[PDB]
Amino acid sequence: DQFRVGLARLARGVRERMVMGSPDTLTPAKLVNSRPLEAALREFFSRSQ
Amino acid sequence: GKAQFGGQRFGEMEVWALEAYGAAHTLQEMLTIKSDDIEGRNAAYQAIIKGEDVPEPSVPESFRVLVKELQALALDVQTLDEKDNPVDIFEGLASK
Amino acid sequence: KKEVRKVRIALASPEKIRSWSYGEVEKPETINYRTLKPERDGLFDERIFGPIKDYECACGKYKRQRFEGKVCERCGVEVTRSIVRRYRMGHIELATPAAHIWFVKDVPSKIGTLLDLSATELEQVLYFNKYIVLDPKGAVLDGVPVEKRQLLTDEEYRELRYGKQETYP
Amino acid sequence: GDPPKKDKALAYLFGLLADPKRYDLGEAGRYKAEEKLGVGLSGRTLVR
Amino acid sequence: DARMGAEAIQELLKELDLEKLERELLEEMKHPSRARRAKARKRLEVVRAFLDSGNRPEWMILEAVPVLPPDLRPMVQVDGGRFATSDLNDLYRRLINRNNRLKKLLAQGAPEIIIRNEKRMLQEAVDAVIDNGRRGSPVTNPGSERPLRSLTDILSGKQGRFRQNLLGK
Amino acid sequence: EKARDVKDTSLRVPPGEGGIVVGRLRLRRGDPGVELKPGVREVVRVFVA
Amino acid sequence: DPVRQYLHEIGQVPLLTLEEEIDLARKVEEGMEAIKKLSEATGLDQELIREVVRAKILGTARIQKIPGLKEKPDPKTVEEVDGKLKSLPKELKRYLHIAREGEAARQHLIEANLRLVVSIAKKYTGRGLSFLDLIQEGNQGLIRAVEKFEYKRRFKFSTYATWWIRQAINRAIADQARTIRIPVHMVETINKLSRTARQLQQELGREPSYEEIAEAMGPGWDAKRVEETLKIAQEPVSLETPIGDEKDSFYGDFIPDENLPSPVEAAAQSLLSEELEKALSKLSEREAMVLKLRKGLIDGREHTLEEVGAYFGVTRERIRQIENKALRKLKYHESRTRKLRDFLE
Amino acid sequence: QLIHKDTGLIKEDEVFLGHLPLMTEDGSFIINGADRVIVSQIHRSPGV
DNA sequence: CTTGACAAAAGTGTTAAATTGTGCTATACT
DNA sequence: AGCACAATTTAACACTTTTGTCAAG
Ligand SMILES: [Zn+2]
Repeated sequence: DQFRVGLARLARGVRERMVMGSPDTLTPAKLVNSRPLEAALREFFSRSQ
Repeated sequence: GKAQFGGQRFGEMEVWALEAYGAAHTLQEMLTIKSDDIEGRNAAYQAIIKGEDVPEPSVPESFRVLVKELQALALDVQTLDEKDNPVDIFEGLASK
Repeated sequence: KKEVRKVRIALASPEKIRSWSYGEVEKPETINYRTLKPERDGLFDERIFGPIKDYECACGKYKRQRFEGKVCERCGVEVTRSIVRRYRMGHIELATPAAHIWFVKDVPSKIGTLLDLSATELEQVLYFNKYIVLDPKGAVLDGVPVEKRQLLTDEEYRELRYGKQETYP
Repeated sequence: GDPPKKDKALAYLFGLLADPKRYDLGEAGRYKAEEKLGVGLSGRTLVR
Repeated sequence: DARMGAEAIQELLKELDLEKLERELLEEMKHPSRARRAKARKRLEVVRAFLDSGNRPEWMILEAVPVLPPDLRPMVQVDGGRFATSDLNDLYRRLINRNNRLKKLLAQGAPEIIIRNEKRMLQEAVDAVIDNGRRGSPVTNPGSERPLRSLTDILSGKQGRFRQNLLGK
Repeated sequence: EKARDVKDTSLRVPPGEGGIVVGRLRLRRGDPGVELKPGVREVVRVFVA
Repeated sequence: DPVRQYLHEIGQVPLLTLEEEIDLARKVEEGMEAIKKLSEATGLDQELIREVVRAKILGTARIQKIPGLKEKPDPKTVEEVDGKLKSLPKELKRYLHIAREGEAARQHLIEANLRLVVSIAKKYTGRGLSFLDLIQEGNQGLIRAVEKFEYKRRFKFSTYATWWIRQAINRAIADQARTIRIPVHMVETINKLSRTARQLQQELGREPSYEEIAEAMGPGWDAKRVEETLKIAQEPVSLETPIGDEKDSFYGDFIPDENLPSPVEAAAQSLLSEELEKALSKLSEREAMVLKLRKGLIDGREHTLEEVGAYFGVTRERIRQIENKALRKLKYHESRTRKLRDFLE
Repeated sequence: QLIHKDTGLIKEDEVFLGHLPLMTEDGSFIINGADRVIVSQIHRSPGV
């Protein structure tokens, strides 16, 4: 569940990163960030009741 | 807590107990010297070290924090006297 | 010196606030990112609230109990106990006057009871939704003359103020 | 909050109900609701 | 002259003659109808309170904003080198940014729309400092859903300056 | 006695607690297998049974 | 909701067609050049007459009385320059009117492009600064973009504007977002660091080490420097941060006070001063006086050598020998009583 | 895999995501060098 | 109690390095 | 994003005064 939440935030990050830079050539490496899912899972494991 | 080398919390219910007994100076020490009062606890420890009876405290010092906090809310807090006159609990401090 | 047998609470006038004030905090910093000293006009500033060290000013010119109460000529730090930072209060002079949210939001709203304004309409005024009429100046709206205390939205304000026009493409 | 646009209404209310991603009704809920109301359901969505 | 906001309210409150309203509400009070009577009563109660208090109603609209001493809202590093600070510091800070931004925007000659918006943000900032969360969503530190704790929250609550730190220790 | 430079920060076992030393752990930075948070040189941990 | 309020408020004022845009820009520039020509007329500065005209435009009495309690007097320095500009022939007059109209055009242009700014600020969230703050910084950047714009270049104003709004919002993150003040340079530095770290974390499949990230940063970058910048980058912690599942505890009230003397410490200092005072009294009067002149036991300051020699009328060397002797006598009596052998920490 | 609809550009390319904690044999995880456990939650089943 | 001779410590005035603050960029973009 | 330049702070450094001490009176 939390994984898919973080995945949604990552989806939004991807969506923000498309409309700028060079829409012609972009590798998925530049399009994707670790922190949304990383911090989602981190938050769930450390914090959640 | 113990880990912090802490003192025991004296609750409101315990205050009610002391009041029910009618012990004024015990409750006074609890509320001033033995808890947060700076000059009170200092002069007290001094007195016991020198073998005196501990003096009478003045300012709990959390109450002064309460006063200045109330003033931060733009509420004028005046501590008066027997005859309706200003008594400054901050001694030459915030007087300006 | 004297006993305190009485404690009162009242509204502090702006003048009283300024009287309490040792100075205004202009700059919204806390401390320098490295030196960790209070910033010039910042919230933790010593030039108003007092020194971090007892009798020691910021620059370190006047160093002792010998000098007392004398303001240092560079930092402007008063030589005194470092405890005054708990007592001495600052202030922020506001450009446009604002309302204390207590007398607004309180269950029997006080300013609303005084001026005879409902919580709703007063909420609309204070948060700048609808203008209110202090001086009508013989103005009229929809056949009925506008009087004091009356609330108008942006449209009607602009209408009775700047006039009414129609643009046709 | 936003002006009553038609396409905004379409997209929003598609994301509210008909969206399989945004709206996922439990497989157990799918099954149970299917065997309670006396009907059947294609997907996990309230509407299609 | 139709003004929107705390300025206008302040002006009305200053214009108020409490003696006029005193006599007038006293007369309004003996009206046979019960509703009008009781309403006039509560109104006259606030009015009389202001009368024998000596306090002026316009004080409820704040010009100068009192700033709490640094040691009361401390900022200090701990073991590990990392810092720590009160929420009141951040609240005060944001109030300062908005107040200064508006301060330079007024002198700028900026249009009425921007001025109005920043002024509204200023009211909500002052209120966020006084009592946070009562009006609209509580202002929280970015990335955290934990509401910032204001002066009102310092005084009241089970953990308030009274219950936790005063009536018990 | 020369007033000297550095002061003593040493870790001393809390009151009410005491025992024998079994485990010894030293993680120093600039050494393999360990990444320590910024600003911190080394962490030293002691097991006491 | 304030956001709804402002968004609707700017929703009221419509957009501007190319005609309107060009015309407004034209009228603005005409206004400015009119101000310059008026500067050649009465011989006063541009911003002077400009701010006067504004004072006649964007409000009557409200521009003067509250940009702080003190600026330029209403009946005096405003009205006299007003009346001085009033007393000119026809051309300078029509140029006065033109200037005013220019100012108004500036205002409207600002509004439509406030809609623009709202879009841009909508792009920038996540900051460490709230939405409306972003909007307002962007709006100032907008007034800025309006001022320096040139329509003669035949470019749509939107682009030039966008750059300025963006830079203004970045000025916001630099000047605002962190509780502690971190100036622009290290902000950009930290940003580059984090960005690169993300990149090579994507490449390597794991987080880097200070060495490899420093090498990836280019020349002048080592482990200590990236560690230091990262040490600056970290934010303070809220004192009200909850501790444990308990609702009765904060983080801040677990912080001790080392600034304030403990009762044991005050008593310690007291006993030290007293015992030292009594251990001093067995000395000769002069040597004791000299010692307490050296220590700061009198005025708190430190009286050197020559000063003591000047006060007692003797040479400084004598003072030196005196204090040494005193020290050793105290060595004896203290070697006896062992009252002051403590306080050695 | 990343694609372009209009271009027909196919750049597939692998990527990273993050770090995922693994459950031990006893059934507990380890977070920041501390053994922790995730308790099962009880709510009402989906459906109507 | 004294004096003169000396270097180490603490001062005092001009400079270099790095440090911080401010402004600017133009396909269009609301 | 990032650079460039002005204004500014720090640390840099070269030569001065006194402050502490040594030795011998
Ligand atoms: Zn000073």
